[PDB]
Amino acid sequence: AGQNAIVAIACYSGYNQEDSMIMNQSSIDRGLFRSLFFRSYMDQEKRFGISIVEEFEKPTRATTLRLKHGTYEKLDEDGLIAPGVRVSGDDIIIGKTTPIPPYHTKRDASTPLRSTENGIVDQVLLTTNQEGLKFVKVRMRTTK
Amino acid sequence: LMDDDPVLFNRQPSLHKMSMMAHRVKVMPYSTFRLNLSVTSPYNADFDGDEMNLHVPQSEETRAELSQLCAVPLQIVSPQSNKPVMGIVQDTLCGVR
Amino acid sequence: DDTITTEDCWTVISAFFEEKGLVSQQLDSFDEFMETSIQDLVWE
Amino acid sequence: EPKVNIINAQDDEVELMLSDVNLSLANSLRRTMLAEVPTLAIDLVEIKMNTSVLADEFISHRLGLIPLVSEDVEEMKYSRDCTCEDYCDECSVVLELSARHEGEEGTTDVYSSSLIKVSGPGNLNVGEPVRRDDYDQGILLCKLRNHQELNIRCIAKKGIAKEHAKWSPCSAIAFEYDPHNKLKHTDFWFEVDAKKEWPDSKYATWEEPPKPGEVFDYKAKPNRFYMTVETTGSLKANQVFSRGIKTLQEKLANVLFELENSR
Amino acid sequence: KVHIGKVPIMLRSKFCSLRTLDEVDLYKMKECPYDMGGYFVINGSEKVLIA
Amino acid sequence: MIIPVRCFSCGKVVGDKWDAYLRLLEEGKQEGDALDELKLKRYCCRRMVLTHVDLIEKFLRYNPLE
Amino acid sequence: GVKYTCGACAHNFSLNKSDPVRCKECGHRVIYKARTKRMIQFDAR
Amino acid sequence: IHTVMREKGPKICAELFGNIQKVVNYWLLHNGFSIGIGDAIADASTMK
Amino acid sequence: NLMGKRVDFSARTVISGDPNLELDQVGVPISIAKTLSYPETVTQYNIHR
RNA sequence: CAAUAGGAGCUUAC
Ligand SMILES: [Mg+2]
Ligand SMILES: [Zn+2]
Ligand SMILES: [Zn+2]
Ligand SMILES: [Zn+2]
Repeated sequence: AGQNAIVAIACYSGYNQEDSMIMNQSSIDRGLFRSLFFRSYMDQEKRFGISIVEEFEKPTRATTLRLKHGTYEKLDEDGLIAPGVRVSGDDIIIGKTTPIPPYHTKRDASTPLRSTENGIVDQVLLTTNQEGLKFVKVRMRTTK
Repeated sequence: LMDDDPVLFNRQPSLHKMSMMAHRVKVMPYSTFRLNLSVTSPYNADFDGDEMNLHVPQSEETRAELSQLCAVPLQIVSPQSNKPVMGIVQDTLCGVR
Repeated sequence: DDTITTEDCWTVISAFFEEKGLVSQQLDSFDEFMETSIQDLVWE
Repeated sequence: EPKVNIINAQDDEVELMLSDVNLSLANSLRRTMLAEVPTLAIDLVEIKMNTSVLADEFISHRLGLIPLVSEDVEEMKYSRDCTCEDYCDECSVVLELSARHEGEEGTTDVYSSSLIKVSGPGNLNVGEPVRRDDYDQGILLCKLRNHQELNIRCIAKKGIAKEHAKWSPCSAIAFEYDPHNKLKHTDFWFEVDAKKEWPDSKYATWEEPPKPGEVFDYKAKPNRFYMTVETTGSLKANQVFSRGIKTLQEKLANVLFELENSR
Repeated sequence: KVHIGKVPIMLRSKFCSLRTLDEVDLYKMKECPYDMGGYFVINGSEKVLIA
Repeated sequence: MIIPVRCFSCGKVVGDKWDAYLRLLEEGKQEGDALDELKLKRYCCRRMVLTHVDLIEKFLRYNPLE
Repeated sequence: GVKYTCGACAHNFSLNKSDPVRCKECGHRVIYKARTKRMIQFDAR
Repeated sequence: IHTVMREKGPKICAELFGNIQKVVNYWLLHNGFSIGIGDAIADASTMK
Repeated sequence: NLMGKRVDFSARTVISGDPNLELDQVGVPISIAKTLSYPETVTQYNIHR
């Protein structure tokens, strides 16, 4: 969980004072202390009744309301983004709709990406939960 | 936010009036805040993880208040012990010796 | 017979860790629980 | 007045003594060879199918760090000064890598020799990944198991080491002068005696040690510089040295041009 | 045999299904051989009991 | 994970030497002598090869999911 | 429709949003989507 | 610092910090200053 | 909520040292400099800017 | 043109 860096102890330029520390940009460029980051988002469908359930689906503007301010143009027809796609902040990675109880009768419950993070989708998993409703896990990847 | 705007700059805990002082802005890349090294003593700060807060005055009265009462040059001498609180530190002292 | 050196001590310690590992207290507690504690709680 | 005395000269490294030049000149030459001599390196990677255990940007970083033959890179243009859209044939070199493991035992290693040059501004001798010998296997890139595949289209471009270390033609430029401290430019830390506790420079026998009767000289400047350039095979040592000199010359000519054409 | 409930299992214990299965089948079951166990899995989340 | 192409500190290419280093280690030669023959003379380059841990062997053991 | 893959038996297939989530060859319970078809660029830095 | 603050005002005293910092930092950059394991070692007679 | 409260127009990040800044200068990241703002009344001395 | 609450736990700098 570390790397053997070559360290000098010197008052070189004054940028390492009070527990600061100068690092070689070239060594960073060659891969020193470089790390991968994986974030996984989760979501599933709930059952609010008999025939009232949620659905993974790309929410069209006409039948849906209160759509997030991110872009939906990355979801496939199943409401899921595909692995291998570049994703920015505020982008939707799991589209989901919750029906409106008693056209234009649906609200969205989509999961956007965190407003700070960039990265690349790595592994979009799809299964069913304890109660047999559809279950999705999406692992993102990035490099820091 | 632009160069030379007065902003109130602050580290917790704010034990005395010189823990929160008004600084002039200089815009830079590389997402950390930059401080001249002689003001790290009144803040009791160092550069091993610390974070500090920045408050932007939203009117001219508060700009003038910051620049004429809270500015860093005005707090060099403290009333706590009628002596300076900012000095030469930590490599400039060794080098000047 | 000769004097036990530091390396002999590290050989002994390697034997200790080969047997027990680093989380043996958790595992042994839970094995004791499932072997005896549940039945004893049912028969309390 | 400047003089060069080569002490060792092979393809990858040259060891030479530089003399009758100012220290600023020698240090500027060292810096130029480390940072501003253009080379060729993969600057854009395109993944088609990567089912290996390694991640995409991991492999991209490794491919960018692969030395490529750059002998003719100076007759080439920077991709920011070409009228062309998405890479053309004259300001970029396109490489292909295709690898695949078939079978259910063993591991197939993917080496840099497997990179294949497809296009490039012929007949310029640029682009090929550098091999040490005829039988060299190159750099390790990835490893593959059953049914795992790697399909990559790399683009190579011209750049310098200021932007990123992968364009550096040099590894380490050893550099020293005045082995006997006649100029007193250093001041030796010691416990008992500074002469016993400090190892001799490898060029100590190249200069006369100071005599005990000698007094300090305040006219002497540094005049002889011993430096050992090493390369990564992308350029040859004489090529690195000569193009560092030429790059410095053209930087000074640029300054002169701006000065004269500022009147 | 009345079913009275489900007890969570400590991984790598005598009642875990990974206790057997020497390294090859551990690899086939997607389990890291360095993983030492000692924790529980509740709703897919690893939980450790602090003494 | 896998042997780095360059030395972090100076930039010498060490990515083509890991297999040779392992072959040198099989016939009994100790690490310093193997690093000497591969002509790694600076201790930065030497610690590049001497401290590498090859984890790709462990990562490759989990069956490809495609 | 869109290509999926088993997690246990590595079978490739494609489901069309109305059959349940299952593998043909084995019948396993967990599936992963397939990699996209678009082309992805990296900076090699 | 106290003298310059009292005689010249806060602005000149503030600029004094910068002047001294810059001069001394340049000199130390081209002089150098380090510390090593040998700086904590006393000779044999002092150890006795 | 009365003796102390959360306020708009504030920022926070790690601090670093800079020997080349003046005593009353603070270096502000570009992203924060663009996220935070100051309202400047338009007048006949600053309209071009 | 609209992004819940309450708790517990682990941490950061003094
Ligand atoms: Mg601190
Ligand atoms: Zn072009
Ligand atoms: Zn090295
Ligand atoms: Zn299957």
